[PDB]
Amino acid sequence: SEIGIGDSTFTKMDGKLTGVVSTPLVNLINGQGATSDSDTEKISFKPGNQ
Amino acid sequence: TFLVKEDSKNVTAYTPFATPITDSKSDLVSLAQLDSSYQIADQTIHNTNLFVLFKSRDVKVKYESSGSNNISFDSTSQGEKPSYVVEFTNSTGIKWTMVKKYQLDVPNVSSDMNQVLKNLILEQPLTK
Repeated sequence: SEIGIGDSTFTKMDGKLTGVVSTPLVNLINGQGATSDSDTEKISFKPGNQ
Repeated sequence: TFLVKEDSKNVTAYTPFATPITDSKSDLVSLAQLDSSYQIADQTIHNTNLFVLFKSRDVKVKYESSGSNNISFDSTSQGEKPSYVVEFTNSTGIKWTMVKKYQLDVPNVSSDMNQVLKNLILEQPLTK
């Protein structure tokens, strides 16, 4: 492992793996697990009426 | 922003998109430190401040042909309710605060004026 020759670690995934949907923020297998993003939930625009 | 007279005492502010501003409905009669018998007669905007005329439904005035003080409020009948003009301003939304309060006292009567008044007669108002 010190020379860079080794075994890959494996994470089990339920169901049938077909692809991945990768954005500059997220990589979702089969496009599952899409969230609102907790950081920007407290930031919004002032409505035009007010 | 626009101002709207909701009733005889309250004023609500509205945005340029025709939406009301929340917690803007102000009772100007109360804010002007005037009792329930008072209602807003006229409003105007000068400088940036709101100028409001108030007049009571409980006002009672007297005319006595004798003396020096011929015209006066009927204090004895709980009608000593003179009119007032109040200047209001924004300390903020819209929060009104009283600047100046001016009372409208009864007219002064001269001996020369009182000689006419003594026998002055008036025709009942024209109606619809």
